[PDB]
Amino acid sequence: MSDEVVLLDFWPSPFGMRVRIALAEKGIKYEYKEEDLRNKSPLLLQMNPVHKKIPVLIHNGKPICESLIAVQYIEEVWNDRNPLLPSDPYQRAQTRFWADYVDKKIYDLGRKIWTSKGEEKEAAKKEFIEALKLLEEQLGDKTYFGGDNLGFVDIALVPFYTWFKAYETFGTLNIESECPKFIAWAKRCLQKESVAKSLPDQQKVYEFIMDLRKKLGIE
Amino acid sequence: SDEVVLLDFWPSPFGMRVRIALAEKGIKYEYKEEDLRNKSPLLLQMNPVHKKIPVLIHNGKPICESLIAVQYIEEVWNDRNPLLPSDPYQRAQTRFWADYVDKKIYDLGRKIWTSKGEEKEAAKKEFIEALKLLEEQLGDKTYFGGDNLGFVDIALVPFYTWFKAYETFGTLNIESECPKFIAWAKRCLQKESVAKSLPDQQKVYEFIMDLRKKLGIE
Ligand SMILES: N[C@@H](CCC(=O)N[C@@H](CS)C(=O)NCC(=O)O)C(=O)O
Ligand SMILES: N[C@@H](CCC(=O)N[C@@H](CS)C(=O)NCC(=O)O)C(=O)O
Repeated sequence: MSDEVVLLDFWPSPFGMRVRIALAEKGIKYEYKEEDLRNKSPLLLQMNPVHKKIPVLIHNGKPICESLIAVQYIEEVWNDRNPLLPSDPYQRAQTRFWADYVDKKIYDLGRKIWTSKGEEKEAAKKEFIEALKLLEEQLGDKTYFGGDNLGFVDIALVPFYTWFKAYETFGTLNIESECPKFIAWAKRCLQKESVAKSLPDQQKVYEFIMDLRKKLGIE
Repeated sequence: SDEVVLLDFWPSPFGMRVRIALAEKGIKYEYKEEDLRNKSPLLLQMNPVHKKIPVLIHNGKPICESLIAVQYIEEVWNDRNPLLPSDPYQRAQTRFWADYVDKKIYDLGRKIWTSKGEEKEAAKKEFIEALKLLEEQLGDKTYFGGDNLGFVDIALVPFYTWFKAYETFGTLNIESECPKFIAWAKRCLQKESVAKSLPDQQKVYEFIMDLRKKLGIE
């Protein structure tokens, strides 16, 4: 346990939650540090000069930025137990692909859903559900995306669950009707301690988004 | 006796990445040109979710997204010519800067030759900032990879072939702002793996000019 591990994060961030899940799942004890992104710390600005974003994993004093890159780092350094990625190069390529798909789609469509109006919002909604269906489809059978254990794609994707209430309310939308197997999988993930301890409740996230929409618009 | 096929489109920076990576590893492969305005049935089957090139098809199985396909190449032909560092922290950083390229270069690039106002002026600003950031992250080591071509060189140098177009349409001069950058690009172009893979800037400019007019852009 001699290693020093610090996580710069902000509690409702799905990207931060990824790293939270990955550390828990590996059994890595760490110091969590909360950032106020409207007043970023000098430490965060020094550790992430390029993007000035969280999460930032700091390991023995050295920063690793971009959540999924941090998750692969965690995987490659603490690789003695609990593989979060397949060892077959082709299967690994594919879990990289779907994790990447999550990065491309979910947060951005998501943000469009709760910020935009009219057809822009209407289009964001359709794409959002297609994206989830594709993911749902790739899950198919399997307990988790990673097969029998939590994997890279579960880690990448399940934090967004905590944002679903906000999507649904501001989006005028219902994911469980459209993608029942999806919501089932999320719920299975929430039974794993590494996930439950890492994710905030949808309600707290909703309120966060609500305070954030008012500080912007439309309502 | 591996079968290797590359679905690609000649002026694609993303395709060039895979082109360079295969050359570096000495992998013999079949190149296959796609008309992105009439995508083949094969491409639609191999890349159903994004419907884009490049697609690396290895023993019949597809790998989509260029830098993912480069890591695949690296991990499978791991026998020699390492394209990524072996150290986890260094590999993380290499991944970070390749990601940085993916985030910035192509998109600012497109804004530069499509957008109009001080949107264009903004794009031009960010574009040069990005090149600067990459520049100072470059040594001088000979390459981003150190003494050899690495992941970030592969990720980045294809966009060189787009520089003439960026400059002529952006009203811009990269070698002014970033001479160390342009010098590196030129060192890269001396590697034969880079040279076979990249078309000429003129060829690309002409592509973008015909593409630019067949868009509504004046
Ligand atoms: N690509 C990044 C995205 C991280 C991100 O967007 N973090 C947000 C919080 S949800 C942030 O730090 N925004 C900071 C600022 O631009 O306000 C991840 O995978 O690490
Ligand atoms: N993220 C992708 C982007 C690839 C991409 O954008 N390829 C282009 C050519 S420049 C394409 O296929 N565009 C297809 C479109 O016309 O639908 C890469 O790393 O593989």
